Amino acid sequence: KTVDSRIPTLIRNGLQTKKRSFFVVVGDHAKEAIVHLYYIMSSMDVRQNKSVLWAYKKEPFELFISLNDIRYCYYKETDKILGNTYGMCILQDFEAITPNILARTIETVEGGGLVVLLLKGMTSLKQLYTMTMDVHARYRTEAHDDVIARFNERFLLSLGSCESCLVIDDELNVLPISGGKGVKPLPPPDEDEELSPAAKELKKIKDELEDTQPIGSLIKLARTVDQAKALLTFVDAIAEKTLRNTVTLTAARGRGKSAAMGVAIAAAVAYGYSNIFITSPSPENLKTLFEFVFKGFDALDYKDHADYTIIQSTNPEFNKAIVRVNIHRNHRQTIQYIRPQDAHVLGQAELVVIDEAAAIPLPLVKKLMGPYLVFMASTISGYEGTGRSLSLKLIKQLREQSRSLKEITLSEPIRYAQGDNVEKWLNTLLCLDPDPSQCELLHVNRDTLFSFHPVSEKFLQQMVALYVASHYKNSPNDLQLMSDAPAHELFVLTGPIQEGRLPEPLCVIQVSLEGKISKQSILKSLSRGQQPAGDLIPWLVSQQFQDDEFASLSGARIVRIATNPDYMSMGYGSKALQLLVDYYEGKFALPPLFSKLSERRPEKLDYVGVSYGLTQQLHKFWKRAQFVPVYLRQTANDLTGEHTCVMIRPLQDGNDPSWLGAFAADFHKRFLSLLSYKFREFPSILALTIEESANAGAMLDPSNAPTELTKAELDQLFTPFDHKRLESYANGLLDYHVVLDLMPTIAQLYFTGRLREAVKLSGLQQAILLALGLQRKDIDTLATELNLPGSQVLAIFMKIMRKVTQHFGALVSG
Amino acid sequence: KTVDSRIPTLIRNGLQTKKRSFFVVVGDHAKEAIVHLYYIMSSMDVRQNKSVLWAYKKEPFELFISLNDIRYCYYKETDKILGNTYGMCILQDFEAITPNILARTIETVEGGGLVVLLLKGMTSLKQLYTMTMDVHARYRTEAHDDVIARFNERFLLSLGSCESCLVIDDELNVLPISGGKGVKPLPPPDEDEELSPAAKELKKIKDELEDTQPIGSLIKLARTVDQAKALLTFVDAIAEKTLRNTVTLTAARGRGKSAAMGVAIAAAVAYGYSNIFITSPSPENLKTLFEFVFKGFDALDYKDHADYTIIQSTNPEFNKAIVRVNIHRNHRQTIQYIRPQDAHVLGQAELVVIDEAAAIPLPLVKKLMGPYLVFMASTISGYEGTGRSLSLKLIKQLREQSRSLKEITLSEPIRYAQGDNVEKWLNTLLCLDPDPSQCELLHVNRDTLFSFHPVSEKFLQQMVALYVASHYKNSPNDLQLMSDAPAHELFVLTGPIQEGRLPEPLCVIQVSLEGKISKQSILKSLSRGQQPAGDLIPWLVSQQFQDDEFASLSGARIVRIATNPDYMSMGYGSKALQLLVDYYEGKFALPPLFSKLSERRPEKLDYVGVSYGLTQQLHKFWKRAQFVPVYLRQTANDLTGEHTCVMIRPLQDGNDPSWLGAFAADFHKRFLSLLSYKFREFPSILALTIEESANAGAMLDPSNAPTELTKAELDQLFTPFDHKRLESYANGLLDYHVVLDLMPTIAQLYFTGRLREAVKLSGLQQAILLALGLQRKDIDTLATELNLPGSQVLAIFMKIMRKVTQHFGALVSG
Ligand SMILES: CC(C)(COP(=O)(O)OP(=O)(O)OC[C@H]1O[C@@H](n2cnc3c(N)ncnc32)[C@@H](O)[C@@H]1OP(=O)(O)O)[C@@H](O)C(=O)NCCC(=O)NCCSCC(=O)Nc1ccn([C@@H]2O[C@H](CO)[C@H](O)[C@@H]2O)c(=O)n1
Ligand SMILES: CC(C)(COP(=O)(O)OP(=O)(O)OC[C@H]1O[C@@H](n2cnc3c(N)ncnc32)[C@@H](O)[C@@H]1OP(=O)(O)O)[C@@H](O)C(=O)NCCC(=O)NCCSCC(=O)Nc1ccn([C@@H]2O[C@H](CO)[C@H](O)[C@@H]2O)c(=O)n1
Ligand SMILES: Nc1ncnc2c1ncn2[C@@H]1O[C@H](COP(=O)(O)OP(=O)(O)O)[C@@H](O)[C@H]1O
Ligand SMILES: Nc1ncnc2c1ncn2[C@@H]1O[C@H](COP(=O)(O)OP(=O)(O)O)[C@@H](O)[C@H]1O
Ligand SMILES: [Mg+2]
Ligand SMILES: [Mg+2]
Repeated sequence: KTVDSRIPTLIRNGLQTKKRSFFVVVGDHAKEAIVHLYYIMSSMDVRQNKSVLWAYKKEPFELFISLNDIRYCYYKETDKILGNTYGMCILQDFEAITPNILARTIETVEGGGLVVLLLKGMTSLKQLYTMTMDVHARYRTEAHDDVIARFNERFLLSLGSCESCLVIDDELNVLPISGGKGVKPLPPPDEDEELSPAAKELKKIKDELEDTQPIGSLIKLARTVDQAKALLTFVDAIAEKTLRNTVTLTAARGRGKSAAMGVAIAAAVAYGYSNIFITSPSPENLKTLFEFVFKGFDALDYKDHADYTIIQSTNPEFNKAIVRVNIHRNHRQTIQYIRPQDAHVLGQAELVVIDEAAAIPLPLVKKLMGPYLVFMASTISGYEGTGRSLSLKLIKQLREQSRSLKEITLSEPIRYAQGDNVEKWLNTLLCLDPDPSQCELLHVNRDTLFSFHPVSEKFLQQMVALYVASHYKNSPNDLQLMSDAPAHELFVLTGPIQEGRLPEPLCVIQVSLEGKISKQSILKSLSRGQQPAGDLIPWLVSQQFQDDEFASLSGARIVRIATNPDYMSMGYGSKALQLLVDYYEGKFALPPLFSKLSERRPEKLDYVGVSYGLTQQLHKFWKRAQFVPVYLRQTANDLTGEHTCVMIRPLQDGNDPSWLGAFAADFHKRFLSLLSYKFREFPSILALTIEESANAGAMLDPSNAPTELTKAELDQLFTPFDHKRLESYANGLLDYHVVLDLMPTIAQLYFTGRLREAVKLSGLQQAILLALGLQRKDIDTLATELNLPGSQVLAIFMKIMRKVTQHFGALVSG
Repeated sequence: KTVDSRIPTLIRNGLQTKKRSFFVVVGDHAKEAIVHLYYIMSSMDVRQNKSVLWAYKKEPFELFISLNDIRYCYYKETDKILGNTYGMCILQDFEAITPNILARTIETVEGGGLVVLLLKGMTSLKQLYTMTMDVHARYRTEAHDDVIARFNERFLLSLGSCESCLVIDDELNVLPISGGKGVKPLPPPDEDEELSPAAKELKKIKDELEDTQPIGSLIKLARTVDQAKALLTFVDAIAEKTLRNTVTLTAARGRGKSAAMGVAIAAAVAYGYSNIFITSPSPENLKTLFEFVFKGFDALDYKDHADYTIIQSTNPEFNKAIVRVNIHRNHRQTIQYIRPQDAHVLGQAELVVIDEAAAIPLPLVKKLMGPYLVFMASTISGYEGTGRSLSLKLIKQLREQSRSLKEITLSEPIRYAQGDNVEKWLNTLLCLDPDPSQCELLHVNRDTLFSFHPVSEKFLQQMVALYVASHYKNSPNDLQLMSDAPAHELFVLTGPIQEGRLPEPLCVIQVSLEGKISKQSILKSLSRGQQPAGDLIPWLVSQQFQDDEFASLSGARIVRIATNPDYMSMGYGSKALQLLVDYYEGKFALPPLFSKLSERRPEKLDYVGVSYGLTQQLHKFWKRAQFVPVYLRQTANDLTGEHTCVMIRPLQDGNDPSWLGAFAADFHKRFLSLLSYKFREFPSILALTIEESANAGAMLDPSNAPTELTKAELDQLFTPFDHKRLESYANGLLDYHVVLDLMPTIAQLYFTGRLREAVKLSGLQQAILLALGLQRKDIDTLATELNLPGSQVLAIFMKIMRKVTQHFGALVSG
């Protein structure tokens, strides 16, 4: 009955220092352990006894659940507990706790609380090393069905590296694996006269401005010194009543940026501001901002339903998303929430607050800048953070624009004390925090990369920090995908290195093997709507082209490829791609972490393919490596604003590249017609490059060569009066509005190869002809895009039409 | 040397009563007459000696011009003197004074002034009856070259009907033609104690609110009692601080609506309003509104460059047009000018002022209404007024919408006393102020219609009041065009009437004869860019179709046709049109004003044509009368927002209607391709009706009948994989985004007649197919236009594609 003395000792130390505690329970009676832990935690303190959070998948204790406020949440509903604070968190089903769930469920516990994780009944702790998960179902494919678990090995291996983690059994017995069995009791403090220096500084900052309003009443809301300084900077910018200011605030997750900006909004309202606009990537990012706006209003003695009213958008799915707040104390004032694409409504703005400015595409932010006062906040680390390259681009653009720019930072968290052990363990576990010709490609073994060896861990952090430097929002589920995928392989590009020194990864490539689908399943899928969706390239070309022979081949999909942000644009990605291609072409004739390519026999593959969001810079890189386009989605992505593009390369050695020419020619014929449906927005050059690349890739089939245009076929397209109209226009005797129904036919004649060899056009003429004929654009829209006067775009368009007319006349007369 | 006593008597009476005087000078030394008149006018009064305005075309007096402020203006620059006030106006060149110039140059003279008109040296006053004008050059054509002047006859005949008009010679001698030779001197008044009742009422209204602010200081700006009441209503609406009000103000031209609204804007600014928006058809309508806004600011003790700043749009042509005003007294306030199509920026508005609301198309006004406070002003009579039908529609819609609506009116002018004689004469001269089967068409003689006989004048006013009832802005130049055109004819539709009673005009038709152009001139024009532009239908079809045989025919153009607004939609316009057509088909086997059709032999004409702005209601009326479309402009009209459409009917009796089938078929082939260029905006039904009408009119040529589609031609359009994709979509195994490049081909196949007889489609299916295939519209845009859910529009579109697929399969297999 005597409880081990280390449990209350650790709980008391956490309560004294205001830091969390981690407990892992193994057995079939975890209810008693949780009850005992809660009793021990509650019997020591009274200021920290908040609600208890419980998270699960689908499914004394009886008295315990009937005495405390328990919020029950599903693993899929964890987005609803955002912004709360709990005194205890419980996770029940170990089988389905993805890293995304784990990051969210733990950050909502204040200092001094308990984090309890429940494990199913076991006899030995080694059965988790390969236990099946609820996510492995999506991993399995027809070709590959055996999946080896590696995340759960690292999860138990990392428990011994935490100094605040205790692992106990049903009978409350400490286990050797626990990394906090050496904790000694802390000396009892005396705070009767002793006070922390930070507390004294905070009290002094609050007191020196008590006699001033409204800042004196508002400053009583801050909890950290950095929060107080950020509020001081915001209020100093606001009260200056000059709209030539900009403040950018960057910090980790949980430092207090949203609350600070919310209180600054109330200060701005109290200072006489009328037009206030708030933008964010998602309306779920403003939940605490709009709470602290109302907290500031309450601290300013405003009354509800008499001084302000709240307008809430009930109709869409986000019912709780506030959209508008009206204030009628002295004169009418409003606070409006808009989308980042609605920059045309900011003509009369006075204050625009951009929450999560790093996760917004840069041109949208560039268009949201005006001649007024701007507040920006961004996340640089922690869960859902932004890659360093995007942040560097954002701050570089802001510095280029400058108007006064002031940058501030926050360090100390709010819910728990700085230097918390559980936060450090979580950041570690999820990784949340030479001449090119001389480089060499290597294969990284995944059995030892996830073995928690110090060298392997040091390399894994470097690779993950490499491949997430361009994400808009860091996601820790890709770590589990990389670890537990059955067919994924990792390749790293290193320079010349010596023995005993780990090479620094210049580039990293992740590849997946796809293909080899039985024709019975392809026929079943092509005759119905169901699709396993295990693969991406086999299952898309078959549906788009209604073909049954492509999905039976073998190929590789490049899931991810990323180089060092400091080493970009110097030739390493191309070298790594070429080396991988040569490896798969048979050009090279505790296991060690690094294996040379010459020591392993490659696979026999027919093609290699990639899927990415279309951009000119990325398309040029992929086209230089001999990739040809096959697909281009019509609906743009909401998170970025780009269309998915698929490219395939026929890398097979000594085989006929004819099955790909048909696909390329079909795509080329579809793109010309589809330029009017949702591809009207594309810049002319971007569509021109895709058309040129598809036409060049369609030449892999010699039967796809174009044929000339004869007089007999021409007479079936243009009547003699059409010829007369074209001739009159070419001589300058007609307006260009008259000969405008003939543009699609001439464009289709030129861009399909019939007229290509007869008349030659430059790049600018090709772009103008493509736009006018296939995208149906106006002359004034063309003038803006090309940065040329409108009266000059027509001058070069009359030269396209007086070269075609001569050929038509020679063909008809001859 | 002794001046006639009637001149100073009339001048003194005008000065006493505050009314203008009209003088006409004939001779070669009008300088001395003008000098004497100015001296006589100035020697009596001192409070009215303002600047002298001089208007001319191209080209003691020496001392006279060097002592007074004279503003010299050109006849083409009369738009620059808008809003001013002068004490004397002079018109020099009688040869080019169009009615539009005459209306503008006279309204800017305050009461008590002089209006002097100069006439060239003459021996008899009868030479003006047929004197050539500077406008007659545009009237002459190749076919008709003799023009008879009639406006100058009426101008001299109406001078004798004015009681304030004197006609004098070089030696200052009164002429019998003068209509004010019987004026007797007025008794000398005594205003030492006597005051006008209106002046007493105005003083009382000003005084009873002196102690209140800011209305007490602002009310000192009004000049009439009606202006004061309008300002009181505006300020009462503003100070209520409830945004559920609307005030509509209607009056003649010169009553004080713009100034009243300008002062109300200053009151709103002083009452704490932040967002204020001003819209108008043209930025030249706000010249006095923005002047009185600044006058109110000055009366409110605001200081320039310290309390407000003015932002002016220098870059466009309208440099003087103010676009934005910023106020920073207590908190930032602004006043913005927007275009009527910019209703999307009014999300945060508090006061929207719509000047000249009748001249704006009704849907724009309907979209400018919001949940805020609206001020409207409109012109109902006088120069540049709006027809009564448009105003009735506007007020009926406003009453339907209602929110509180309050309507006010102004009667008494500002610059001159009410009951002015010159204003009455100007309004008179320029006309600024049964079963259908039993009706009969008549021809109106223009030699007696403009002879100033009382009966002829009474009928002319009734006709002009008929044909201007739908104009957005009344223009008095059309009166001169109707009077002096060499080939124009007027027809009126009257019911059964008795002798001695003038019939009431139910409908009026104006026709012009066009055609008969020598082929030499047509060849010269078609081989260059120059065009006489005398005709409209011959000179447009020849250029659009590059044809040389149409312009040599003979035809009639219906310039105007309008019925009684109270008798609309009851069958009179159709009856008049049919009777005119039968008259021109040879179906009928001081001169009197009315001539029966049976008494005159018609002309031999091949076609009849009309040009109008496209609308569904007008297109249906014209199509019912067997008219076929030939042209449709691509650029919309700025004043209305509609595209010009041309329709022609082959009315010739017993001739081949084959020259028109070619034009109709060419237009039908151009419209299908041009639906993507600027006709994407058209509603589906409106384009469908035009396509159906053009296809039906193209059948006048039997060689234009369509042919069936054969398997050989089908195999040259769709590959077997395209057939497989279409079949898969028809069975519900594909997304509609996949088979979307095939839509233009199917639409062109169906709407050109190849597939029309094989597969039958209803009206809704035809509209959806036309939109999706030829206009490239989205599904969500289609759902809004058709007032149907988006998920139901697709359900009926999958029925179009499973009828075409079966025919294609039968054609291929068979
Ligand atoms: C290209 C690169 C790897 C090596 O390039 P290098 O450094 O090695 O440059 P190199 O010397 O070889 O040649 C010089 C030439 O490269 C060009 N170039 C030069 N600098 C840049 C630059 N900074 N950026 C771009 N191109 C550049 C060119 O400008 C220059 O032309 P030029 O000189 O010859 O003038 C390296 O740039 C890089 O990190 N690129 C970005 C990271 C990445 O992974 N790229 C490969 C992507 S595919 C797998 C993949 O992930 N697909 C996706 C993507 C999104 N999504 C969804 O979208 C959402 C998120 O978005 C959502 O989350 C979801 O994810 C998805 O589902 N699947
Ligand atoms: C149609 C009408 C005469 C006789 O029609 P009826 O009274 O007779 O009606 P009816 O019994 O015969 O048959 C019933 C059928 O008529 C229809 N219908 C019934 N009510 C209405 C209605 N209220 N309006 C419309 N259609 C209606 C239908 O709805 C119904 O179909 P439904 O039942 O069988 O259901 C008589 O409506 C009317 O005033 N329409 C307007 C005045 C006018 O002149 N119209 C002829 C125009 S061409 C010459 C001309 O001027 N061209 C231009 C025009 C503009 N511009 C430039 O644009 C600027 C200005 O905009 C710029 O200033 C410049 O001017 C230009 O340069 N040259
Ligand atoms: N001044 C404050 N007073 C009380 N609670 C606060 C204060 N500032 C932050 N918090 C709490 O701490 C959390 C901070 O999260 P937040 O600062 O919104 O994240 P981010 O760093 O992304 O802005 C909030 O959930 C809020 O409940
Ligand atoms: N209260 C006033 N004080 C002085 N002048 C005025 C006043 N109201 C109007 N006016 C003069 O009379 C003219 C009235 O024209 P306006 O009222 O703008 O025409 P509308 O009737 O179309 O609004 C203006 O040119 C202005 O100079
Ligand atoms: Mg935030
Ligand atoms: Mg006006």
